[PDB]
Amino acid sequence: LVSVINEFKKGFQASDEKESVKVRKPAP
Amino acid sequence: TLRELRGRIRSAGSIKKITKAQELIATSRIAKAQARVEAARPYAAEITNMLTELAGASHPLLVERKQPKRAGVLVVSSDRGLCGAYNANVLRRAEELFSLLRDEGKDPVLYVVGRKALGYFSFRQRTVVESWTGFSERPTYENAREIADTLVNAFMAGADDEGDDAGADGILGVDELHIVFTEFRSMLSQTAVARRAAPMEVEYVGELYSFEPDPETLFDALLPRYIATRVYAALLEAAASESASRRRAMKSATDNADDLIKALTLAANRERQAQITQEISEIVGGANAL
Amino acid sequence: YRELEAFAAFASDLDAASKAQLDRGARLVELLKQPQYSPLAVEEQVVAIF
Amino acid sequence: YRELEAFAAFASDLDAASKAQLDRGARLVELLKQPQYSPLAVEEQVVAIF
Amino acid sequence: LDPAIVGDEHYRVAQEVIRILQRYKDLQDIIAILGIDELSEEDKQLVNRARRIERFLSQNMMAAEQFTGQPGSTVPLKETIEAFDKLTKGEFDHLPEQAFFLIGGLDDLAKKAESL
Amino acid sequence: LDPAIVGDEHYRVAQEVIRILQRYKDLQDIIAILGIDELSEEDKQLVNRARRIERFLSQNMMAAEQFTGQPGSTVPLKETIEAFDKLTKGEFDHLPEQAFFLIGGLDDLAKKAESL
Amino acid sequence: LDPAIVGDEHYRVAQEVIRILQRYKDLQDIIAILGIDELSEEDKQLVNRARRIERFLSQNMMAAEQFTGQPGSTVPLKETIEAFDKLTKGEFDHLPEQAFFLIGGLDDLAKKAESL
Repeated sequence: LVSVINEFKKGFQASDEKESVKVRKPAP
Repeated sequence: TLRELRGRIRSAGSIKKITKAQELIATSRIAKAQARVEAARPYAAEITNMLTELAGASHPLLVERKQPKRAGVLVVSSDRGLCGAYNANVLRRAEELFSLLRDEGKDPVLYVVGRKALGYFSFRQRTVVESWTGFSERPTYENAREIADTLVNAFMAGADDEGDDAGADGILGVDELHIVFTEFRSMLSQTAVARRAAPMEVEYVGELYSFEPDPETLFDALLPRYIATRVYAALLEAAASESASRRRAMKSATDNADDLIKALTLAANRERQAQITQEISEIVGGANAL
Repeated sequence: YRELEAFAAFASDLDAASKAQLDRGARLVELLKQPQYSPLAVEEQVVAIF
Repeated sequence: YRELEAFAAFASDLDAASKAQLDRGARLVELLKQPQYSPLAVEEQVVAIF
Repeated sequence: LDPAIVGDEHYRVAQEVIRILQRYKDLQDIIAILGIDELSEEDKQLVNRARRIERFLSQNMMAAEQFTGQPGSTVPLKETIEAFDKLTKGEFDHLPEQAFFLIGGLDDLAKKAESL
Repeated sequence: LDPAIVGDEHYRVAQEVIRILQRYKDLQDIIAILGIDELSEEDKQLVNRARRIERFLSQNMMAAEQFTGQPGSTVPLKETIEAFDKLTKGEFDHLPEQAFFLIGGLDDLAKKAESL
Repeated sequence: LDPAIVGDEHYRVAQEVIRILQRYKDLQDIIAILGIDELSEEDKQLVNRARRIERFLSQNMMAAEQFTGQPGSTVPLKETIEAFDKLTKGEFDHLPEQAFFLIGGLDDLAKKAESL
């Protein structure tokens, strides 16, 4: 029985906001 | 049978007592946590002021990338339960960030804090690269320090790594960093807020302290601790908001349990009266049938 | 003590007065129990309660 | 298994032995399904049980 | 109601629907006492689609013109079977609940979807 | 039962075990819904100890051996009191509860525990 | 109790008294253990006024006079409702509680305040 089970088990397939820094320098 | 009614009544009494105890502990917790966050505020103010002073006159992190391809995201969630919609809101915000990124077409790199968000991501088959855990509503500078270190190390490995090309930086480079967290501004309500950290811009406004002529080293030593302070503040805000939400939810639970107890009591009373009438009718009929 | 028995889980966070009341109630409720076939004299009872 | 499944609900973590017991119970419950008007011989019954 | 008479198409759909309804009725107590947050993700989605199915099961009447003043409708069986199969598979997740209320055919449901 | 008639260790063991079982019952009444994490360390310790206690309290029987397929046994009184004292102490916390089912004595406990 | 019978003012003042008492009961329930220092100023003003109100409900009875020797009093309704209306907006809270602990009327209140 266990031999047959092992034989069959291999032959069966399986179905399965944002952040900004602050700088005091006037804008270029 | 009325035995089930009695069991339900006693169970409901027990749960309502537990709920009131929990909500009282929760309001005490929010009282003691507001003090901690307001005491943490001045150091953050000092750090911001000194950083702005340093940036006044005089760093790959401050230079944008030519062609971004990926974007990193952080999620924060409560380690415990009994918090109404607290995780739901931040997960909604994360989902709409994902939608915006799909519109832009840049793939996300996920980072998670807290067990609930990790569990949610597990069932939806979304890969997680790093999962910090161990928060217990009371944070400390150590967790923020290590998280910031890991994130800044990861992002610095994205410059020579132009996305697909595993250059000198190494694979898994990231072009943009973003943060999702719950913001607490008033006890009445709180709102989830997204943000970004790695990209930056210089804001110009109209207008002695000095040091050695190396300001780049100062910036490179101040930015990581800036990020650490930012995530520390985010953690404090998250803890406060979680505690407030827990208080509200627990109060709602008690107010939902009490009337259920009342209805069960009414049903038990009517059942008892019906039973009494039934047996008295049966016995009087048997007696006068003779 | 009867009313404040639910807070045993979080006894660390409670106030000092609450902790003192809880401890006094515990000691009192421990004091009352007695073994059977052992009547007590009134002087002994008064001294014990005091 | 039926008594333990209720306790296992809303459990954060479980031992490997416990989850193995749940898996075995689930398999055993699944195996016992049977449609109407499908008599089965004793030999196939014992083979399936084994 | 059996595969011999009705057929194999109706049976599985009906069994799945009744299973979903039974699970929802089992969970309703914990839903009432605390809410929907305590449940797992799969149970949450099961509850959501159970609510959708329950709301959709109502149909606009024929003799209610005295009261509602909205003409009724009649539906062929195959349309119902396909609609319920799709509902069980869960292809109407993003739609609001209010649409599944006295609509009859699924075409009217699709039309009412954009009405909101 | 009386400390004067039977003895003091027997009485103290019985009192301890019955108190533990009562505490487990009114703790389970709430933990069945609120979850395990809602309690402190002492409560979880008591719950685990009580679970082991009710598991170990069963035994195999003479006249029912045909259903089990394995003959039963009997145990001395001193062994029972010593084993239950040890259980109340909290030493067997390292073993799974499945070893305590349908057991007799303590050597059988050791054999079954080593069998897993 | 109906404004159609006892007039508008009586029903009004009763309404404010009842609402104040309920609010104070809620506050007392929620601040019994946490601590008074955790509250705001409005809650403290409300609790002070509620304490004044509940103290003022005491009276002087001749049952007490049988022992103390201070004769009881009978208070006409008009000045009673006037006093309650005034106290609902009054500054009496700055007086000590022992003044309001028990009293026979407005003049008795004034004399008790003068004596302290």
